[PDB]
Amino acid sequence: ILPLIDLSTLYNLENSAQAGLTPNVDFVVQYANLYRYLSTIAVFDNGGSF
Amino acid sequence: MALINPQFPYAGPVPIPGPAPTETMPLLNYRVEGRIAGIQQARQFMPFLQGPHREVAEQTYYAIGTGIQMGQTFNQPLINTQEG
Repeated sequence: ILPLIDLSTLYNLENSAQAGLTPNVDFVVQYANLYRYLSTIAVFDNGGSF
Repeated sequence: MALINPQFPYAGPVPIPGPAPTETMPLLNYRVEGRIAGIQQARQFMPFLQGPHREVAEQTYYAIGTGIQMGQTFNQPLINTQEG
């Protein structure tokens, strides 16, 4: 007896790295299709300074 | 259910800037075919037994026999000659 939808669905953790930031301009990171995002975590590595 | 102000009425909504109309329309997400992978085993070495248990223990018995029954040397009474 198997929850067939629950076993065919994945639950993933992935990280990325975006660059090319400009002061006082909106940097946009787009969410992709087919994914149902549960949490976003953004880390601002400001050139070796946090 | 608002009441119309007759001294300062207003009209319907006017056009405003819009949010680039194709960017509010999604794609229909395209499922490929899938498979529950592997050849499944038929049985599992379970950590618990799958049968019933008993709450109390009952005493069991088995029959035994006695032995060859012998005769006896009785102490025999006296004769009833009107004293007894």
